[PDB]
Amino acid sequence: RREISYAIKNIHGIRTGLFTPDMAFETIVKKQVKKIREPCLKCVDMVI
Amino acid sequence: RREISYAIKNIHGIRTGLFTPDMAFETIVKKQVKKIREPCLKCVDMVISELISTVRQCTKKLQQYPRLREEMERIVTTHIREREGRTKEQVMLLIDIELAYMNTNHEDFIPQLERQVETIRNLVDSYMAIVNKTVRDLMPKTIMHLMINNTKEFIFSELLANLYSCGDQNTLMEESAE
Amino acid sequence: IRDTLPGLRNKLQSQLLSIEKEVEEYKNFRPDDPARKTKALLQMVQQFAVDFEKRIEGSGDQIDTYELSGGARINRIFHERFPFELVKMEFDEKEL
Amino acid sequence: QAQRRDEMLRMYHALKEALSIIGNINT
Repeated sequence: RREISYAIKNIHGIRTGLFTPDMAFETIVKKQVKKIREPCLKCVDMVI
Repeated sequence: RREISYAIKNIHGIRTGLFTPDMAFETIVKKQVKKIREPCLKCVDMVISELISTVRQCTKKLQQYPRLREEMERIVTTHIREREGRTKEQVMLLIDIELAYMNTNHEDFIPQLERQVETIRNLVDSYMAIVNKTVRDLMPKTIMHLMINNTKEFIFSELLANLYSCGDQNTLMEESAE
Repeated sequence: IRDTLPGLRNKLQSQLLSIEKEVEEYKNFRPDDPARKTKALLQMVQQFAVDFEKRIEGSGDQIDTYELSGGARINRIFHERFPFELVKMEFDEKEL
Repeated sequence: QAQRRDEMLRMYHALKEALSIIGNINT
């Protein structure tokens, strides 16, 4: 929650008071799905 | 409505916008608060006209001496004209400042296209009212701090110097035959 | 004649104010423009890049509202009409 | 753009001359 609040507060950089920015969701999912890269490679290693 | 719809469909233009975007509101209000340049300049010129009429009206009673009412009017009116440029410049710059930030943490209250456009309009109208209030409270003050509360000080301070310094003192005060 | 002069002076001051900004980047001009060429190249490249990003990504600073206005939403109508070209073309029954 | 730029330059010089004339006439 703090991690995404900072994203809100950075992409609302100067302008103010508007609903919600979608690129906050964008950046957070891009940060969450970048660590899927380890389990998939581990499964490939297991299959090997 | 059509302009807002297109702004919504273009400012998150490549990807499905799951939140009502913001630069559209900014673009609409910025496109609407730039038509104020005409009424404010019209107000400034109208005030200039009445204030020159007042100077002529309150110099008419100086007809005791001719050739000095002419000088006095010719100096005060030239001062007012030399001040109209500055006051119009500041008038333009005030609204030009208003076109910069689009504050929304003021007392402004906090398909899918129709709902998005309705939400955008309910905010555009509010901010139009709140910028109208702020330009209505600062058009008088802007005019007078530059025009009136400065021509008054010109009258009370500098008029005497110009009148005494202009040449041919003997003819500046012509005794009228009357 | 002397009454009119203040108006002319202030109006021409406003016009010179309008032109002086353009004269700012035009203080000097030499043949073959050794550095103006590179500077203008950078300006054009930055304008093109920011306009591409504004046209497709949808950056800020006043995107036009006149038309459907650029590939971004045309590109979207492709990404969300292709799921109709998938449905339409493929079919068979009672031979399977 | 080249003709526009040169005509801007000439316009600026002409306006400078006009304001100099206003200065030397208003006196």
